[PDB]
Amino acid sequence: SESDAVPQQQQQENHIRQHDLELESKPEVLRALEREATRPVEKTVRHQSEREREWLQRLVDKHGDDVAAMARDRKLNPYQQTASDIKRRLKKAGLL
Amino acid sequence: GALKYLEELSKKKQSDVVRFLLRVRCWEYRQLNVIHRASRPSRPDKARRLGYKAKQGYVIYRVRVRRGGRQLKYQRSLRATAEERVGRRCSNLRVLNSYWVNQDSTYKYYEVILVDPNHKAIRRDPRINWICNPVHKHRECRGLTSTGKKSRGLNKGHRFNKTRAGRRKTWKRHNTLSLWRYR
Amino acid sequence: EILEPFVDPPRDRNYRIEKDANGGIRYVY
Amino acid sequence: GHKTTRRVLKERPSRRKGAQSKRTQFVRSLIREVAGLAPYERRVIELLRNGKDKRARKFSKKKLGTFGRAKRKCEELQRIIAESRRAH
Amino acid sequence: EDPYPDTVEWFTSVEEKMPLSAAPEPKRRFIPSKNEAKQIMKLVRAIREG
Amino acid sequence: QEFSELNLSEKTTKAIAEMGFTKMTEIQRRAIPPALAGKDVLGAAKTGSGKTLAFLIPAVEMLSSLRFKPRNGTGAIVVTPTRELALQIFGVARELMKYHSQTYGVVIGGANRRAEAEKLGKGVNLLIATPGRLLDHLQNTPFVFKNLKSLIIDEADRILEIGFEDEMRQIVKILPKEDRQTMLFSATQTTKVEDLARISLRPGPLYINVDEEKKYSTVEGLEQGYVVVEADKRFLLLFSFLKKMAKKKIIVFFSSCNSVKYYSELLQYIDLPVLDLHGKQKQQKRTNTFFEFCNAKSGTLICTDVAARGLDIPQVDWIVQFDPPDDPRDYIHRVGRTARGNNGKGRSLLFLQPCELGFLAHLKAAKVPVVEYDFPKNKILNVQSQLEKLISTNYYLNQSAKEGYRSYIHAYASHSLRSVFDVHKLDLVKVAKSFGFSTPPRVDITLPQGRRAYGSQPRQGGRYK
Amino acid sequence: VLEKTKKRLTHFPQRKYAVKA
Amino acid sequence: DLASMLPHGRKDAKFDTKSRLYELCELAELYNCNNVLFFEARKGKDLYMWFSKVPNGPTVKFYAQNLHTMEELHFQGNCLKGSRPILSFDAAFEQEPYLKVIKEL
RNA sequence: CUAGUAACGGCGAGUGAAGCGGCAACAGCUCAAAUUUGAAAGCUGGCUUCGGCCCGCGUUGUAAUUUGGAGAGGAUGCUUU
Repeated sequence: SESDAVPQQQQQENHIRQHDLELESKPEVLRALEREATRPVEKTVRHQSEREREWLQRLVDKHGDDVAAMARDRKLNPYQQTASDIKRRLKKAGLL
Repeated sequence: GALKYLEELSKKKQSDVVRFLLRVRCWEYRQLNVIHRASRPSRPDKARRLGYKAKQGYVIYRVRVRRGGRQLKYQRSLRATAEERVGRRCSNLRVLNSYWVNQDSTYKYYEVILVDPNHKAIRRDPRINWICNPVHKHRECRGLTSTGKKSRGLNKGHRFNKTRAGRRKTWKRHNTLSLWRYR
Repeated sequence: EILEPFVDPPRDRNYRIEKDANGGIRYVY
Repeated sequence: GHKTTRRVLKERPSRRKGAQSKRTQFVRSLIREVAGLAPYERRVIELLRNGKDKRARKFSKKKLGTFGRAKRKCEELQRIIAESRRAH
Repeated sequence: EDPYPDTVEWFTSVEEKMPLSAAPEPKRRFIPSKNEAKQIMKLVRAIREG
Repeated sequence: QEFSELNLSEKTTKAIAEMGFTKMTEIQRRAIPPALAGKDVLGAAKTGSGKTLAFLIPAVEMLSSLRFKPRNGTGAIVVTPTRELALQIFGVARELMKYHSQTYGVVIGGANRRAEAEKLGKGVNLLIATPGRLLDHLQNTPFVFKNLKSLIIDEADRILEIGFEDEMRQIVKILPKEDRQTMLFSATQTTKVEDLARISLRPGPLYINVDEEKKYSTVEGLEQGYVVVEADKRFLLLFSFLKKMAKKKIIVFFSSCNSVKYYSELLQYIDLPVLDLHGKQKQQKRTNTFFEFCNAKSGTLICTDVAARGLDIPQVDWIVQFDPPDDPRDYIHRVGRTARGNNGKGRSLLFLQPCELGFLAHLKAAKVPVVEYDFPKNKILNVQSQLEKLISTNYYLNQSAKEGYRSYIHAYASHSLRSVFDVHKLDLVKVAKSFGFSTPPRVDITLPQGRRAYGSQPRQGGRYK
Repeated sequence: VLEKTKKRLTHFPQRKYAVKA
Repeated sequence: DLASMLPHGRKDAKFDTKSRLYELCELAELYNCNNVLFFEARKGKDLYMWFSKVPNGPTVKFYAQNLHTMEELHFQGNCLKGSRPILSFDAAFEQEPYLKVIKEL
């Protein structure tokens, strides 16, 4: 039952995926196409550059794991990168 | 943002500054030839909004056309006659657009933008190299310029029924007898 | 001459105002 | 007609074509000082200063061609007189 | 009449105390140049490759 | 009772626990269960007694039970007289709704009109509004409000005091009256408040008073200090004040949360440790920071007026009012008691500019003693050049400077005393100099019938949308 | 091609898909 | 034809339908006229005639149909341009109160 | 197909469309108006040992971003080469 008369709640199952879609007695060609679509894919992960690793290393070496201090630093953070963004780059790098 | 100031200045053509400048330049153009080359556009705001760039391959030409009539009325504008005479003068270039610069009691003055289709700067650059294609040879002769599109009535709506998709094309389609195989 | 202590002090027509047939604000020029 | 439930749509940015830009109004007012006045605008300016406001609107219709254009043109030129006596 | 009247400065006599644009400034006006670092790294690849 | 003892949803119950609130006060205990049951309730509670949480809990439970979405409409609407109370309600609703999928938002005067219209079009399910901006959005901005299930009026007596009696009458007319629960609060009941309660409520409501009648009043010996300082040297006098009046207890009241958060982060680069208290921080951090300041022997606390008027202020040496107060009557009677109270000798000081000399005449008409302070101009730590260099170099403090400067004029513009604190009198260049700007940022300062058209008559009929 | 066109084709190219009967 | 009838009449050009109807009063004040005869057309086919005293007086809106102008060669009659006519009214004009207002206009 | 319909012609000889609908085929985009201003980042030549050397065009504006059922800028967290 709907307290609010909206037709969209009948059909329901602000950000969505953009580059793909999340999905859930028959001919052989269709079965072969189903296996090719659901075959597991190599990840091809993206690494960071060498100069990016030294910039993150010098940042941890002076400030430990206090991301708020590295955001306020200027010599070691010439672009005013936000503490939330630096913490994301640290987690990708391996050092917290 | 100097070009927004220039756009508003060209709105007031009868003001003291613009009428003084248009007076002393009308005399200067009459001392020169009927068709001659301008090093720079005299109205840089207007040329830039019509598609001019300071690149090698873009040229500006100035032209006079005698105003008046032939009581018969010519179906193309004086801007169209200005474009065709410049294109005949510069046969290797392509006419992109043209704009009004000055007006006398005997002559109307226009400045034409031309693009060289064989210059390497034009050919390597997209968003201009459509003019290098051979379908754009002499656009001013066939009415493909801005003044040509106005004269041929190529506008949407119920007020341009006879002139959308060509006047002679629409007349011909309405005057052929279509006979099918099973009548 | 601030009357109440911490509040604000209190604060050419070309027509005449008359009454219309439905009892509205008729303007006479 | 048919009973279909209505919904409200997003405000169209093309419907905002009615210009409210503060920068463009700045540029128009600054250019008006620089450029000056047309010959017919001087006639309207003189007639408004002398008090012949009726003659000004008749003359400006005959130069522009519409009551809406004549009304606006006398209104911009009226505010030029107001701001000129304030600067002077 | 006065055929060449002087200009009455009705608009420019009042000095504007604020910028016209209320748009924010980007980070790039406050930080070192991103274009500069890209041209430098292009040169680093060339010296490294010889 | 306790919030866990009250039967609520798992997301709201765990959100209150994250705030650290366990006990339940007077206005929360006997206004929330009648609101959840459905009955409409009006109350008379002092602000800062927890009544903000009293109308938010039934609002969130209604939205969550009916499973609201951004395509549905506005849900709950909260009406609030001034800007700085609306950001506190938005601040506490952000913490209360962090585990739900519904949307919350604020529409206030002096902000971006086009950005608010875009927020309203996308769909905000809990709207906190100033009456002036709400009327303009309901008349002009296209957004869904047909699914309105609750209307809350906050500080009703302050709304009629500002002069929004006409707008609140038009707000009730536009909003759907059927099957919605209305819940209005006002500390003092007048005839206009009863008139507002009559046109907004549906027959007979339940009426609550928690307010105390016995209030301590002023005498002719309650000294209030003032200092006259130019607009370009207001912060420099404050910074010179705090850096030598350290190893003492100092509280400074501000006008906006952005003004608090800018000066809190500014004072970390010019080397002056100051505790802060604003609405962008979490509620657990806010009460912890006040607990540290209450138990401290010396330090500096920075907060707003409307955060301070709900909190219990300890014995301190100085109370500083850097910006104009929201309620000047409640300012003098309360912080006069707060400085002069207890065995400690506390002194209350208010910053004045030369254009606000009308407050002294208001001060003398009320017959409350004044104390002027001399302020020698030699003893000034001229850190203007260091502050100006650092603002133009650091981007985050540049943003905090514009947001504080923008919120300072807007709170100045919404002030009740038009005559004393006039916005068209103070030099905008000098105010931005104190904030750390060479040139003032662009702020709009604004955000009887005569000579009708000839022969025009009033409108008789037509369908206008 | 323009580099604004190249960015759009890099991140949103024409995909391979089928529709069941 | 009707303007040639009226020596005290001044002809006026196309009026903007996007304007307001009381701007006719500001218009007639400009030409110093206390009567407005407004020809309003709809859809390029229909005609509506308005009669009004300009500052404050009454205003009547008619729908005009069955138009036959002077240039039609079946009339055989002619008169002086600007002569003072004899106005022939009907007895119904003096009985109905709304027809009494129309008669004075 | 609409349709010899509307509409216009001494409302003669006559002239004469379009919207909707059913199909064929479908695909969307590029500029000017904004300062990269913490770095004309853009391009024509012609000398080359083919990697990079100079001569210039151009700030009266060449690259990147944006093109009004949009967009920018910050923040934010996933997702793409």
